[PDB]
Amino acid sequence: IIDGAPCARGSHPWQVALLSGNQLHCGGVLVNERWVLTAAHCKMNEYTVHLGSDTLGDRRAQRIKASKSFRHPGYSTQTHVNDLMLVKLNSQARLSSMVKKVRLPSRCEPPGTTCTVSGWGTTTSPDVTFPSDLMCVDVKLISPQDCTKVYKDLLENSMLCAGIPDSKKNACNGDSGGPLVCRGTLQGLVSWGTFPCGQPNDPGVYTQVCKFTKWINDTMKHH
Repeated sequence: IIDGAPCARGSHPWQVALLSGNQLHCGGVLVNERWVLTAAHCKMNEYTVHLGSDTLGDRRAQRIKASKSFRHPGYSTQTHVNDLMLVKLNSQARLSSMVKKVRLPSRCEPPGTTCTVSGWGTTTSPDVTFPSDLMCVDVKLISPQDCTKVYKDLLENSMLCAGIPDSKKNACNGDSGGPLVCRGTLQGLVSWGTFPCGQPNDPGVYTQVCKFTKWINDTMKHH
């Protein structure tokens, strides 16, 4: 997260981290005891799942191994259309005051609503610096018609843009697949943005979770 703040203790119990080796690779959200909920470009092979949390990474806990994961059938790579993936956990996650399910949206939050994106990505750009503490920033939803003026072609109706005027002031490397989170309610997963991350009037994008809920719970089951 760029131009953010250390997120407030235990206010993100749905937030997870996907690790490889022991390096942070992606963020994610816990939909239930057996599933995350990340971006598709975070595939892997597998996955060590961290929750919860705030700091990577103490004790107490909990690490859980993944092994199985399913990418949305329409995911590109050239474009980042339908950039979401589900990750089946090897064992169940034990819900606590530090570990909870996200509330999936019913409704697509309109442009202009204040939101919160969070993660363990670099806090500077292009210059890498990885925080141990979960990081947090506030951000407004931006209408397709406004966002489109920046990113013409690249946008699809299932992508969502978020940012502030003026900036500067959104997600960055390693935050991919992380939550955003508007009055509720998970509206998106961080998908892509600019490099270097975050100046003034090019938004982040997001994966409108809002438009995949059908696929999401269909895709569980699986088993």
